[PDB]
Amino acid sequence: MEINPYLLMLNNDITSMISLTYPYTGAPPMSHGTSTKYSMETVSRTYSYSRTKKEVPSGIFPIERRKFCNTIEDKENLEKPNGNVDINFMLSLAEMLEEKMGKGFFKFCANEAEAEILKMHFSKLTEGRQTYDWTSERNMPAATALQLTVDAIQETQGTFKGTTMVEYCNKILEMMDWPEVKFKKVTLMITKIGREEFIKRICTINTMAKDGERGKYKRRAIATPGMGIRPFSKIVETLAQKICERLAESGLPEKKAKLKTTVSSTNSKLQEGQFMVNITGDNSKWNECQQPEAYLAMLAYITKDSSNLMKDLCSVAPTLFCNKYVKMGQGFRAKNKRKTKEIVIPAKKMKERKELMNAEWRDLFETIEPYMDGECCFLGGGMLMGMFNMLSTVFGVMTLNYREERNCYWTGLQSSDDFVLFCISRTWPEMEMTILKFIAVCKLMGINMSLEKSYGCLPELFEFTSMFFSGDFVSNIALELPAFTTAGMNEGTDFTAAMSVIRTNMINNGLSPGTALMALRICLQEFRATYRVHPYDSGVKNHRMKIIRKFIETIENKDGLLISDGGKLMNNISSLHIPEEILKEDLMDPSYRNRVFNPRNPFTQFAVVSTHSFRTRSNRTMALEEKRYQVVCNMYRSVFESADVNTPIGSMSMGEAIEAKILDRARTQFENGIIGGEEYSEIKRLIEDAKRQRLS
Amino acid sequence: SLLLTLAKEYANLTKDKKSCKLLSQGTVSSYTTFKKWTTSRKEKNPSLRMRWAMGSKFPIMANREILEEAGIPEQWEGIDLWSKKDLGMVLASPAAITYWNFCGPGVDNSSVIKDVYKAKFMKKERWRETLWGPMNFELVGKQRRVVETQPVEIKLNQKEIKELTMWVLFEDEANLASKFIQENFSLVLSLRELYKGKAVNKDVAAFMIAHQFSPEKRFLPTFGPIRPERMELLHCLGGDFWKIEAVTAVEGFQVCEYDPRAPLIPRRDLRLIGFGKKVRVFVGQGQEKTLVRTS
Amino acid sequence: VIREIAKRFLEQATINIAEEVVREYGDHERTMISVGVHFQACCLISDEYTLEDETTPRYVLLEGLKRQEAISKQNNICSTLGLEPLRNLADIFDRKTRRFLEVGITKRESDEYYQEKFNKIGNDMDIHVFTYEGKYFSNNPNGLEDIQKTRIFTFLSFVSDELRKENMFTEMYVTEEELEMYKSKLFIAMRDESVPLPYINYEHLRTRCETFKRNQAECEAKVADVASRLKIKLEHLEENKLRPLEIPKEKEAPYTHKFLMKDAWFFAKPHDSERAQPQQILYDFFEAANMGFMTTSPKPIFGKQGLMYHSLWGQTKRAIKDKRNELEPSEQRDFLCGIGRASKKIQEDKWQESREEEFKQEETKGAAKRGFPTWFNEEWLWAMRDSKIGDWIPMAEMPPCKNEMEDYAKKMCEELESKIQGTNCAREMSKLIHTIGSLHTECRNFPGKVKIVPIYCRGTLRGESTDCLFGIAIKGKSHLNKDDGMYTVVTFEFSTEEPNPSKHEKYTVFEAGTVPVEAKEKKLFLYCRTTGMSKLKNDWFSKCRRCLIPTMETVEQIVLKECALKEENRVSEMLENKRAWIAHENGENLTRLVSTKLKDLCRMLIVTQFYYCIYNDNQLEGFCNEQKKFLMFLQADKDSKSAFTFNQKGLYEKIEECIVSNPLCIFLADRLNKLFLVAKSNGAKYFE
Repeated sequence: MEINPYLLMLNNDITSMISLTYPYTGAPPMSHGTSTKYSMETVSRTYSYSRTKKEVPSGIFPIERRKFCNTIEDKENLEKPNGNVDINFMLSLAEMLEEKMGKGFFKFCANEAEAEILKMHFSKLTEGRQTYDWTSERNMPAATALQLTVDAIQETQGTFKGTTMVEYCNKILEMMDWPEVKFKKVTLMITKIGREEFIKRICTINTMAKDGERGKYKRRAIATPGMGIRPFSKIVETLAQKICERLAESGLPEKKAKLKTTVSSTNSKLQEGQFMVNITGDNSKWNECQQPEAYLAMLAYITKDSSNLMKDLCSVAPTLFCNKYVKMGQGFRAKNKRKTKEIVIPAKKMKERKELMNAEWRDLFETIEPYMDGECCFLGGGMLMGMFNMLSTVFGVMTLNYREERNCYWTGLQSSDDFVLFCISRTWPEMEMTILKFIAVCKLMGINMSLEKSYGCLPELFEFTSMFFSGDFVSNIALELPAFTTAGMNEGTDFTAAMSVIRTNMINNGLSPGTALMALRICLQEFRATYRVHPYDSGVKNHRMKIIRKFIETIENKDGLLISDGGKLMNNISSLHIPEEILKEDLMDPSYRNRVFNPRNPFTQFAVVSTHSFRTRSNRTMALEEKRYQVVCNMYRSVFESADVNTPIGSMSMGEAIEAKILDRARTQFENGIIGGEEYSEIKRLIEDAKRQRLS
Repeated sequence: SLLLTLAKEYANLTKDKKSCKLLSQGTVSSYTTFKKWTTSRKEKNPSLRMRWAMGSKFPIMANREILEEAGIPEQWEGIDLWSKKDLGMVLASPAAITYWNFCGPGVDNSSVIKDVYKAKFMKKERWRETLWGPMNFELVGKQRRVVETQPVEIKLNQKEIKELTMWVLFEDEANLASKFIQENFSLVLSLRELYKGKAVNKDVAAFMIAHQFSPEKRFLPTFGPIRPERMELLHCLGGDFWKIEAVTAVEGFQVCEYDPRAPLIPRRDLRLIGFGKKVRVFVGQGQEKTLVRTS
Repeated sequence: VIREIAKRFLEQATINIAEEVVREYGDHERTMISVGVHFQACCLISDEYTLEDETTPRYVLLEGLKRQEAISKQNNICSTLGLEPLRNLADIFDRKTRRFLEVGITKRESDEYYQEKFNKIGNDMDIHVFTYEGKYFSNNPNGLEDIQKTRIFTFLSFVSDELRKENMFTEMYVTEEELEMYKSKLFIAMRDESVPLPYINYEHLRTRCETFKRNQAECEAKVADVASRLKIKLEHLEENKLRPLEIPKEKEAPYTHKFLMKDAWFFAKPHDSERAQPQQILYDFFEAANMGFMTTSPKPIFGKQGLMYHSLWGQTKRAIKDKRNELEPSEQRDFLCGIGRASKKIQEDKWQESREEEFKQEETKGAAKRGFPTWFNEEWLWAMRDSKIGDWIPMAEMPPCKNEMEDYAKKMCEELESKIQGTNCAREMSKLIHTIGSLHTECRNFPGKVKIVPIYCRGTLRGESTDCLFGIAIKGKSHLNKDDGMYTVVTFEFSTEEPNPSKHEKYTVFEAGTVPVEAKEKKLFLYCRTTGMSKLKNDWFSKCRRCLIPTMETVEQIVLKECALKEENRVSEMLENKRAWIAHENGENLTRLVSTKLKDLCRMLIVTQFYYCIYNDNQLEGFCNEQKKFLMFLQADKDSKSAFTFNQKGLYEKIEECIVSNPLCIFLADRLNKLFLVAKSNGAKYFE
């Protein structure tokens, strides 16, 4: 007897029979070796999508430049993706955009975005993902990269007194005007660097392999930039963020009711012969056909009447993208016929060691060589991942508010690379006319729709952001399984945090009640499997159940134990927002309650109730800067006991209010307190000697 | 310490030149990056590393003097609970944690814990005294709203709460005393008589005041009535294809200028050495002036 | 927000007046707030004590006002006394001092601004400079004892604290004494260089962008794009070319699972509470399972390497006989688990060049392709058949229920839990959790040491808690730095069935002996297979218990969809009186399906979720995405909505590209083609 699991789909919808077809339970695929060939295919494929040969030599950079706008060579295979943008066409789409809603649109949104840049501190640059520090030329979090950048500022010339976005970016432009920058290397020797290498290093973007990406056979390379390009991108994301929030045909922040209103609204505006066909579409190669020259052009049109600071200020990050460098990974490997000795050739010696490569590597390499640096590569038309995402959606709305003038048209909804298009027309060859005009406007603007991964029907049966929508019913987002148990901090913060995660997936997603009860008991099971705690009636005999089983006659009311202390579950689905201790302190024994909840414990001393909070041992496998800086942290935190709650205002001096603070509370505790001359005169001598030692 | 040795370690640990290049001549803003600076990059699998920790023999870094003051080195059958390695911090087992939980001393802390977490105990009291009934098994669906989900009786706007705690605990470096603060200054006048003498940590006091008064606004899918008592139970009351509910029911002082040689008298002696004098006031983060009382 | 914070500290109505001044000033943004502060400065100067006897006010306010009536009121106040201007329009006129009244407020120390004003006017006016810091540094005539100075330093410390709230320091700048970017030297040639090709500099581009109007020649380029297109949509009612997939007609894919599911044999004993560590269970089953009768011939039935497995098995047999789990170094473990078998990683410091000796290069191949497996259906049907041993999976307890829907969710957990514990899949998941857990903790606690970790289970037999023993695992001195590392595991397995050179391709089957079986004494085979796990593979296979969530998610969506469409509490009969069409027979397929109950359906759902937890690869992911596309096509067939596709050529190139050697992928492709046969038995979009 044969068997087929899919046969349930012969009599049911797809709103429930689609979580069957997600393999989200096993291990994600991971990368191996280097991420060099992926970047070579990305850059060589991007220049291979340029449809041009017209080059402009550079007098600033020692490498050539190939233009991308208004330089087309119309090949016959136009279904192949192109990388060319017509600028008067998209400016006509901008005037066609603003003529639909309002007149002072970019002026009002530019007054809001201009209104919310000057009141921003530059510490927002530290609240990000992993970045690329250029001091040791590695990947570090943003606090370390901003730390070494500000340290290079106060190390090379002068100090930093900015404390803003604008004076810090003007300080970066001052660093671009500096002829020589001194920073630290290795044990901290201060080396110097010239003017051109600072230019070649600040415009360097690192490429690695995207790890843990579900849904692709071939891996795709992700790129992380440095620090001196991030804040201008933050400015652009504030501007386009307010643009997308002001719009009504974007879904970057509810994503559900907008489809209800456009389906119900545009079905209310049909003729007696007109009808509607929707197409699910997915733009392929989305990150290789968005040249930042069009961002320079449109951001020169959005800011046409804004200011003088903002008009020059939104014209730097696309310029930094038009001359960006691409890292080449870490090289490759070479071995003999016996396959024993294998030398490793980096990206530096790849030019000299060209003759030890495969055919595919040499096909990607001979087509990339005249745009290579000695250690990096040059790109001027790409837009990789980790870049402008709230701004290409505006291009989606500009493609989705076109007027051609019958009375046949379209509307729809855009995402990062998914789009749902709603066409209204009369006949099927006229549907070919309207669809091929949509491919005309997207292809002329530079949005390359995949022809294999797009389809459509007459009513609502479409895909949007992995949410398959029926004619009446709605499927849910496929939830991540390993997001449930990744707390790993404490015997109290692993279960209640799991109740927070199951609570948030219950509110946000559908997440039927018995499924949440089952996942609750599974997470309870892995909690009792992690910390080796069993219920008292269970006959598990290890090094910790011996004490509990020995001392169980001391407890009168047995359900007053904790799950981390040898008790069964009392939390429920109606008790996910309440921790176990608050539910269980009303049934505890008073010797147990006074015994466990002692703050005089040798484990806690040296957002839940902390009674089991211990610290495990660190590993055994930049170490003076953490010592000095945490001396500043524990010192300034020790002076001001309430300072991690409020923002540390006051930038005139730190230690002057410290010295007047120790004089203040020493005199305050002194004058109708201590009263003894050697302590007040002694601490007075320490403050005076520290002030004369410091100020000189 | 008791504020006698902090000037000694302040004097001894400011002998560095780069400390003077940093303090009072560098970046005060970088303290906001000094708080979050450590080399803990991502910890991509923390529960895996905790599972590696619980599989070792003595993973726990615990204090020495308390457990050697009270505890016992080995249990009744070979259970090792100690180490002799190092600073003064001794590795230990969670069997010492549960041995503290069964054979440790007791400290009466009933009113403390039953006064810190009063919001969540009130959640338990309002959950204990509710009542349900039958279900519906009907279709339901409604858009997402912005609802504040806690039955508070003050309803600040997430800005007067930090400013309130600073203007209750330590009013010196606190914030402005603003025009949206005169009624809140009556609230401090009602709350200076509560948070004066406590054995509570200041971070815990800022936690309990920061949570007992704040209506937590969220962007959640709601349905039916939007009364905030039944909004924190939104995960229990409904799903997508089912619905269940059967609930039937004093320093009013002033400063003038900065010039005169004022007597060195702080805010503790601000009332008795108050009126008719030009008495200086040290305001917090560095702004210290001279005071004249204005009627 | 400028306006929201601007309504906090600054007054209500004054926003419109100061904003009205900025409307009469020009394109400037920050100065609004400053002018408002200045206006409230005037509101603290000229409000309550404006020379009440002779009620015509001492402070003639002609600065913050409409720019029509300052000259007229100037000629209405000064027409009696008569004054002289001092090269500037005065802020506030005065008749008690018979002078002007200058108002200016600064952030810095007030020396430099007062010297700049001293260069502008000198001290011939009446200068009033007020500082946020608290410095009354102004002209010599002053206010006598009034509360205007007290309230104005209260107000400047007030608004100064508002500046210290939201970081507003480069925002109170007077235009004469922010809106200019730092014009460098190298960026200005950079911005002009990356302009588009018909443009010279950024200036001409910006002036054209500010003076652009759209034209109707856009449609000439649009239809000019329509002409050179050569693209048509492809319908489905007339050209339904949804052809069956190209399964490779090649060598059959072998049994590729890390362990054995159906071909296993085990030994039982009653489990002890004290004897609980894996070495203790290994020794207790060394006396329980008799290894003295474990005699292996030196000639294998088939395979490649027989002698190293023979001496390795005898060596670990005398190793567990001495009750210590650590193999002494000999050539067998030096050959099997990779010891000294690695590439000499040579950096680029010296190369020791030679005339064509050790000519090194690089070479990649890809993946080998196989054919359709036929042994997989028997393990599917074996996998959903009940075995008499009871519970396998250690699940936790049930919380106490209220009068809520906890009776419903408790009912679903108790029925589904009561059905999933008896299946052989629960035995396999217990095998993976216990064995992969113990090998994981041995991969932590002892790197560099070859250990002997048994392969076992634990289940309830006649109510009494017993344990099993399936195989022997040997660790390969794992030094797991990153998530990879690929440490070698050697597996010696126990089987009670005859081998297969087609299915068991990766094995080196020996013969062990005889097994007594009650119902005579059949045979006993020992299997050998070397393999390699990973750390991330230990993390994801060691936590394979969380497969109940999509299964119970699916079943509970079926039940809640059904009673959501029936609007009545019909659950306990819906869990019994509902059919599910599965398992078409082998000989015929045309409308010949088997309606089963719902509990066997959730059995098969935990089967396919478990097989998804085993075989998770790239080909599975791309194959699952493309089969989501085919399910969308089939759902489009279920209502005859006339779907359409632009290119049906490269779609099968993408599907057949990611079908190489995964047997689950090939199997679900084959069953997908049979699904197209059953959908072709009723609907009209498909082939034979």
